[PDB]
Amino acid sequence: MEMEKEFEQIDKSGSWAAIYQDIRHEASDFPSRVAKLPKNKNRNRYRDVSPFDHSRIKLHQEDNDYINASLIKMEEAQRSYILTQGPLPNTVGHFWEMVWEQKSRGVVMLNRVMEKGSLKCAQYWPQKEEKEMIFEDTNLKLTLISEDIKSYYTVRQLELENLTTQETREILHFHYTTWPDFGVPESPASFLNFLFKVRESGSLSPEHGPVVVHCSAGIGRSGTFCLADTCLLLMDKRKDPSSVDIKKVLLEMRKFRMGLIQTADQLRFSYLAVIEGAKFIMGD
Ligand SMILES: Cc1c(C(=O)O)oc2ccccc12
Ligand SMILES: Cc1c(C(=O)O)oc2ccccc12
Repeated sequence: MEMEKEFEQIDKSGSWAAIYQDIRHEASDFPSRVAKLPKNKNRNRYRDVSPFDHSRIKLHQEDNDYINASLIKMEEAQRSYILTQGPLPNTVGHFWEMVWEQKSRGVVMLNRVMEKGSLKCAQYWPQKEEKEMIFEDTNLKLTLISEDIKSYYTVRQLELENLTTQETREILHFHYTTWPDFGVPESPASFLNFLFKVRESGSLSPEHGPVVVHCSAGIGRSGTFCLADTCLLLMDKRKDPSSVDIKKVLLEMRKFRMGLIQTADQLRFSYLAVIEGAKFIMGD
């Protein structure tokens, strides 16, 4: 496997930091003027993480259409993803407005609500069946239907009701609960098992709106998830699977959201995940 030989060449040479800085240097720079308007300051978790204007998701409202969220559209793979920050106390209603308006079937969460002793996102879904949540600013109701807790992830069934029309939809919440507070997982086995559970649900399929994927900033862990999924899909579709270039796929994804893959360790982990996942793509 050429990809694995390259991995072995970068590992033996210890050049992960050098490869990663080359990506940072060649990455796209597009305007984010709407993100930086004074009216939007309390809609951004991090001053240095903003959606580009050309790819941002617009809310269907005349007052203020802004959310920190990007559409990643992968033309050859025929997959789309929405990558967004962890919701803030004043954007939980906007978050669920976006899921409703974009016709999404799945939400993929890659962080815990508290990590490193600090809050990384709002508690934006209900924890008990009999205590539903109402978002008065966007006119939505959200109810917990069922919860399935596993060793490495939790899957939840949620009911989202548009209180304006009384239409309801089932949303699937896929919560990866074991990413370590520091660094990356030692093995990609649990992360690949999780990716395959999201796929098997239909949440990534073209009959639905794009999956919504978040972590705290929506660029690091979130970037790893979409990069691994698109690379493995391209390996399945191409006559020459050996031709899939993870660095070129990452730079294509960075045309749509800044900063995807935050560290050289996240870049090495993405290679390991694709290399191990291919071995099943090889029919094994
Ligand atoms: C990358 C790759 C190679 C190779 O590098 O030779 O062979 C494959 C078979 C299936 C899926 C991916 C691959
Ligand atoms: C998803 C769901 C709902 C709902 O969305 O209200 O009600 C159920 C009953 C059994 C199994 C699944 C469901």
